Amino acid sequence: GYTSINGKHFYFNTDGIMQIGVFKGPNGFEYFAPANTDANNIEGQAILYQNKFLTLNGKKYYFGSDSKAVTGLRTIDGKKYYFNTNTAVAVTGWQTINGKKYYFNTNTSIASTGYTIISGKHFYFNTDGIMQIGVFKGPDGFEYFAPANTDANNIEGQAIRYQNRFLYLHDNIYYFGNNSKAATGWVTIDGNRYYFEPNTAMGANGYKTIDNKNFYFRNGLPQIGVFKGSNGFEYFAPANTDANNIEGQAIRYQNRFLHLLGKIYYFGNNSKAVTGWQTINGKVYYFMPDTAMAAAGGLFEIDGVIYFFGVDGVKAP
Repeated sequence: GYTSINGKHFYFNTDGIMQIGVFKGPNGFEYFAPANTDANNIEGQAILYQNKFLTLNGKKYYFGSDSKAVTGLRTIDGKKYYFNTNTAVAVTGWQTINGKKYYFNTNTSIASTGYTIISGKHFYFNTDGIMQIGVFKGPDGFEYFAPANTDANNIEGQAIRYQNRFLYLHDNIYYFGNNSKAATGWVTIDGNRYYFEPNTAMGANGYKTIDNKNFYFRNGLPQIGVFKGSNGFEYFAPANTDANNIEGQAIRYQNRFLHLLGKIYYFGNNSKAVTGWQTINGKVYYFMPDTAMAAAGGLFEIDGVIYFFGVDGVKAP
């Protein structure tokens, strides 16, 4: 093979016959440049191919900074290239590399990415080209790209007909319609108005504001209780409670109590629930920092010292 004899570059095949072109070595594939090419080089010698682009009667490859034959998955000038990593020809198509199933276009040798329809089956890939298991956006909506053998069992990475049922994956919550596609926005599913991230079908969790109105969701659904906000603790009430709001819609609620489901709170003028020791009506209350829920029903340890409260939360001294 790459056997230098008398200060040259002698390459021989399996039976040992001279070779002409670009052949493999301890450094890599090098061009046996004719005479002359660089610094008066001999015939069939390899020396310098510094930072250019090579072609050999059909095959091609890109060269990098170190003058040596660079190979692998690349992204030069915003352009991705993948020429045979350890050979002169080309390797594309599915390639399970270290657990990750990458795919490479058989035409342009570029790591196909995003919602791509391969062989009549549309998979999904991130910007790194890695196979992204999960629920991602398509021209027709969000398709669940499930593991191997699922719905009328399939292959790992192929969307499946996932109809009229919720997806838990895992903390993430979704819901698919009849069209097998995920739901987005405000969706009454079995009587219950949900809301799904238009950007990721993610059933919304946490504090939210939509069309000038605040809601505190959890698992797609707006929640009913006193939860924290951008301005502190607000009451996210049922529909109709005040100014005919909708369920779990924060509401103006100033200077007054509310008994909500075996918990109790105080709201002030601003319409936020209070926190820490507080004397209302000449009755001492302590409402938890992180809950606003009054301490009641009994013994509570507060700042290292324990207090007994009544069912109504008033500290019995």
